[PDB]
Amino acid sequence: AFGILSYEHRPLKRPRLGPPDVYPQDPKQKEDELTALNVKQGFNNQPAVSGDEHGSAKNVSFNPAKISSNFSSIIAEKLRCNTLPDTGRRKPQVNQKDNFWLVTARSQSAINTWFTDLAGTKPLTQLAKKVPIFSKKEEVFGYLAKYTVPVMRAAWLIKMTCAYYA
Amino acid sequence: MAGNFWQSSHYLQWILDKQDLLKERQKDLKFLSEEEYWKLQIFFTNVIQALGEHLKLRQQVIATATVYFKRFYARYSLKSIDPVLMAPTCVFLASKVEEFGVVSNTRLIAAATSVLKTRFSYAFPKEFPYRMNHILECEFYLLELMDCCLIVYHPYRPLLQYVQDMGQEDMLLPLAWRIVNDTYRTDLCLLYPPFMIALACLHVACVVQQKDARQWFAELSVDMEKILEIIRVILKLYEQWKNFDERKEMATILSKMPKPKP
Amino acid sequence: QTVDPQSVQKWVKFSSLYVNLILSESVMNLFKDCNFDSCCICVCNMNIKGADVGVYIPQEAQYRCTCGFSAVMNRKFGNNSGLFLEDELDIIGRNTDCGKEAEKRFEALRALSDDLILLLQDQCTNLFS
Amino acid sequence: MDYDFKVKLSSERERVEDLFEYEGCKVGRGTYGHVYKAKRKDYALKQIEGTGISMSACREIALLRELKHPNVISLQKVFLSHADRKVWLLFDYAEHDLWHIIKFHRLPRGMVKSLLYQILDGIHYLHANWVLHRDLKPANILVMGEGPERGRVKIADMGFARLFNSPLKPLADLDPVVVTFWYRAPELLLGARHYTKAIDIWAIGCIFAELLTSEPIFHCHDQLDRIFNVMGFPADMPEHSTLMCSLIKYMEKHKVKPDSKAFHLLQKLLTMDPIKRITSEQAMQDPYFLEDPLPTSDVFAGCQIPYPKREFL
Amino acid sequence: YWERLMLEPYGSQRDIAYVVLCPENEALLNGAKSFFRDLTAIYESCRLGQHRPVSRLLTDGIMRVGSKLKLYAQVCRYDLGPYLATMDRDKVGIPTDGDSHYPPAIVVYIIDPFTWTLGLLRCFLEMVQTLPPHIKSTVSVQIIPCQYLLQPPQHLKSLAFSAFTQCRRPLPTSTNVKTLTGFGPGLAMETALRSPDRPECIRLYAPPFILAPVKQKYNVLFVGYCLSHDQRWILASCTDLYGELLETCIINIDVPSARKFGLQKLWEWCLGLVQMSSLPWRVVIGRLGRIGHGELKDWSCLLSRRNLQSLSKRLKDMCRMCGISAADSPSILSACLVAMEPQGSFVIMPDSVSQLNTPQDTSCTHILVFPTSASVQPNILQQPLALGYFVSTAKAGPLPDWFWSACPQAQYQCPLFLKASLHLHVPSVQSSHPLDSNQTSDVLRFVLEQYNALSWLTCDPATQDRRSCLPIHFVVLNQLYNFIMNML
Amino acid sequence: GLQVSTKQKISPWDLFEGLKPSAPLSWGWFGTVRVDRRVARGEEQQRLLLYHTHLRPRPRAYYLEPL
Ligand SMILES: [Zn+2]
Ligand SMILES: [Zn+2]
Repeated sequence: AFGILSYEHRPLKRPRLGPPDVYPQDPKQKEDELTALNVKQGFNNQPAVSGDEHGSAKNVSFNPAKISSNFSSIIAEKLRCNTLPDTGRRKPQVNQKDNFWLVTARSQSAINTWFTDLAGTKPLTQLAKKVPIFSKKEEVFGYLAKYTVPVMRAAWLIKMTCAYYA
Repeated sequence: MAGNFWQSSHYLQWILDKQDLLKERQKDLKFLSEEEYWKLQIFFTNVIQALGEHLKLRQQVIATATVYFKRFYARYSLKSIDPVLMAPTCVFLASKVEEFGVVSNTRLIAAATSVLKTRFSYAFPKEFPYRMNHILECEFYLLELMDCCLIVYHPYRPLLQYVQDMGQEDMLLPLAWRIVNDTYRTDLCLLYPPFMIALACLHVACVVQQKDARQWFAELSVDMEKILEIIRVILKLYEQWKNFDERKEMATILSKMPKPKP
Repeated sequence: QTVDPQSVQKWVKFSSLYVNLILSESVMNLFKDCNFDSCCICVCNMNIKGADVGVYIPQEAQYRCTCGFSAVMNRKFGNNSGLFLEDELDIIGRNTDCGKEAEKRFEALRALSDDLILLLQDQCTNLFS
Repeated sequence: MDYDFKVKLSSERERVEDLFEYEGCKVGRGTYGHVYKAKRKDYALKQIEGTGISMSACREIALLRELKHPNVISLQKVFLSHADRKVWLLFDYAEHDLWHIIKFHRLPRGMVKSLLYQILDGIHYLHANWVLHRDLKPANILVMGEGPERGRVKIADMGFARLFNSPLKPLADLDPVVVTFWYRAPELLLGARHYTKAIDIWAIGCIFAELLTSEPIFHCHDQLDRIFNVMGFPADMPEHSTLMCSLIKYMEKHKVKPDSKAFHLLQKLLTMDPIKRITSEQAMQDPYFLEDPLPTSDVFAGCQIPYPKREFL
Repeated sequence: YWERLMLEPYGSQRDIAYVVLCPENEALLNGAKSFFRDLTAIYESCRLGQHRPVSRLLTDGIMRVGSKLKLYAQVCRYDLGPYLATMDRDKVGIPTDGDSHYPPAIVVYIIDPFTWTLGLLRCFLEMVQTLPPHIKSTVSVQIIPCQYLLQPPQHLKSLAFSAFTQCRRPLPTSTNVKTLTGFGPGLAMETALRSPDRPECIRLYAPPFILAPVKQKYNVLFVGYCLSHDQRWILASCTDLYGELLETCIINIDVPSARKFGLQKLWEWCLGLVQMSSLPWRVVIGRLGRIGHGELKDWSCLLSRRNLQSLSKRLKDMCRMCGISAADSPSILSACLVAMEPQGSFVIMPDSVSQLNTPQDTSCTHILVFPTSASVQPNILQQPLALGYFVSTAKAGPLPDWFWSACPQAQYQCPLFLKASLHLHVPSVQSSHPLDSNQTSDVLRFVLEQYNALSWLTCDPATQDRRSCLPIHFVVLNQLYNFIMNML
Repeated sequence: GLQVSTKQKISPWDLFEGLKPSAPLSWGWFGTVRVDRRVARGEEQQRLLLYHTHLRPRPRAYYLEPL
């Protein structure tokens, strides 16, 4: 079944909706509430459309040209929306109140875990949420040499520390 | 099983490519053209709908019966089993599986005979010559050879979810519901997932009634090319249904019907 | 461009008017369109000889070569360029002189398992060598 | 309906008696059907009661076709005979039934801890797929033994299981009785016609208490009197008037400490109302499983099984 | 800026487990650990997957060894041969998701102390035979010289992308339908998947990037070939319209007729690729050097109107599915033969003019095609049907020596002039694309435009611009030619 | 069509992967467009081949044989 594409893990209309046809367990649905009448008279199910739900109308006129024009307008507009508009040059900025801790000297044990994680393999995005900043700029090199952090990842911490000081 | 379509059996095996449908329908096409076969499929879908409506059934059960009907013929010859007997047994199995209750024997036989004699007399001049044992053996065979896939998903739940999300529920819901009812005549149920069909039906309904839905469709992230194909299929359905008469032709087509041997 | 090889070496170690009148009709008489350098067998007669080249290159009676083939310039671009040995020898000529030199050179250029070769062609398939 | 199609189908089909030695050596008899031990010419081969397909058989086939889980039983193949028009299912063999463990002991604490954890996660998975078991009995819980997977309790015999995604008819209009009176929830015992998914929570709580005391907590208006006796009368839905402290003493009589972690979970599992009953997911979050030794994938955890193999009838 | 923008490639980040063979020298061993530790970081920093070693922990997944090539082979085969042949504290809180519904590729990194190599590749020949088929189906070999570790990064990015591109994830052999019933549509797919005529080791190809689409359904196959330094072998390469597929072939022509059989085998290879699809194709054939005078005769017979039409009918007889729908039969709608060679007559100096300076920091390409009629006012017409110049500022790779034999002076000039000619142009075999136009000038400008577009797939991610000029298929064919030349 | 216009200079201290978006780089410089995912063209053709059953290709060793 490799040829068919599955939207199971791709949410559709993410701000207001989750996965396209996957239905999670809502905690406030109509199949869990128990009113006084629901217990006595049972589940009250009413037709989704008032009148004849079975009936299908085909006598109403359709204009394929208008529908095609509207769909072309939608897709053209949609293409425009997904274009990632250009932005001017600006210095990177980070919120200091959450992205790190101001004083490194709170606990020595936490530093050992973090630098052992720097020498590890997890992506830099996870480490971007909490970085250590020392009192002086010299001791970071000594700690980096102890854990043998690869030079590609060691230079990333230098950039982040310079971003904090700026 | 419900709430996870992408791991269900209806999607893992019973979603078929159009190439397979064209390849497997050659044997039925050796006696009739594509137009005649399509008209016959539409007529028998209408017969199933009428039979379900007579027995005071809901819409989900009739949709499930129609899906069962289509699945059996998609991969097997039309002359293998008489469709006039395919319809009642599929309806009975759909009612049995959808937790609506088992119909009575005489009730089902009388309903089928009455329907065939009141609204399909021209197609079938004679009576309905079958008994309940034939229905039971046929449904047993159908359950045997259909890989025991009895749960069928429908676009109704995604359609209601989308219309509730949009906000309008009185001006759009009847049109979307009737478009979803009409789209079962085609083979789209076997070709595309239910939510794509629901989206296409919603788009048709909103375009027909002149509602600005461009901003709604802009934000959603889904393949925007298959929806165009579904719209094209629906438009072809509606255009070809314009100049098609049951009474004038179905007698001639069923005169050319390949009947099974004793 | 030599500094890199040299420092790499280091790293490795420590760690008469009648005569000139006839010539003008053979050497400089050839002045042909350069667009027709990419040319092949003469379409008129299905041969590698045609036009007026029958007087410049050493019978058969070709008739009215209307196309632009010129075997004088065909021998220029079809002597060492990548060509089948069967096609090249037709242009030069086996019986005539210089046919043996091509055959002798080809043999002198020459002087294992099948699955080794299949492995070799798999390593060069990628976008980057 | 012609001869050639039938003969082609018969050629494509394979006979169950021509592949398995299902004859004799019957291993289980019940209202659901007959279960035999079978092997190719070990699996549990189940023959369903009644000629043709019934509601139970249709629900069974339409439910276990699409459900897959390490803690949920899964049929490998189905056979359909036309000579007698009955249905045959083939599950993987489960040597040990929880009823057998209960009867034999009439008991490590980690064993019951892990067993409860596994049944809770299985029932949570079942509730995730929007389906109701409507039947939880100690005879419906099976345990693998001395195979590729040890322990790994499996829920099975869900003939009464029904989808509750959207009810076209009330759930009590087509099934007045859903489970045996030993584990019937008070809500449905009071004549409720629309019941939520919390009944299975009551059932698992009852059976968990049964394993805690190694004796049926509820034993036999026939069960309403026992229900009122075990945990008192609610002094804080239909036929409210037509009907016309105890729990702590009852648990004490079975040498169970009133002040512990299991007792709080058991007390909160059984309530007279559906709203205040805890759901499946919160059960795992209870620190009862976290206290002391934690739950194990292998219930026996290297211990030898003293329970004998299931005997023939 | 692949890592800064955190982009992801095609193929879903194939995971790699690696084994390294290093000598027991402390200087060379210590460098190996740091180099591959850096390689893991750059491989994972790009969204290329996981580059962790084989899950068994034996000193950072490095296998040691111990004239000396014999010692390099005994431990190579005796060790790696057989080698490749209840408390859960945190898990209590979360319930198991369920059973729900691609093994990692194995790469053997070989360090080469020698400053022959086949001596090192002989391990791979010996290991594959002594391996179970399922493990052998995904096993690759990479050789890195020892001088990289010791002496002097753009090498790591090139090595990471090269390892990912060479993975070639195999097609699954099972569908996991779980029919649990006698027969159905799921069984029909399964029994069709295990038919004897289906080939093995499909080995789908997924590159880091492909050309973006530009607005029936069809495809175009670009094939180019040239002979090796000896005429014993024909080297060929192919690519799709958008660079989706890339395959190469070697054909042995060694007779002590000799070329017509060789060209027949090449045409069979090209036919083998188109017939594995399910859509009509278009074939454009290229020649790296100058076309011969017999090759034109032979190609005109193979690429004739009568022939290309005949195989359309022969395909219909074998396959029922092709019979109903013609839009699914992998027939051939057009054919074309184009030869590329230098001109050596014109020169352009970028220094002379009349914001950016093109040759220094950018690559440019201009084209110009004309019908090149022989005079003004059966199977084969005039020799050049249409001609076109190919002016490119970007440098061309190392071409074979015979390519520049005619005009060696043009080899060194920075803006290269190349000449493209038309020879066959068989349009509309089955009976509007440019390849079906009877104007031979339109065909060249389509082929040359796609030749430029395919040349952009050579842009090294470690380099600013495209490493080499011309189409990607021409570039690989040239790389293969030198590899055969050097080692043989 | 798609030509080249200008060149921008950025200090190498502003290029780090900690920030989720691109602060010094702008997506509009490269003319970026976001397009929805689709199944690979090569993968789909393998699936549609199952209904065809064409001739079996050569074993890839048929080419490296004496003529
Ligand atoms: Zn001529
Ligand atoms: Zn075919």
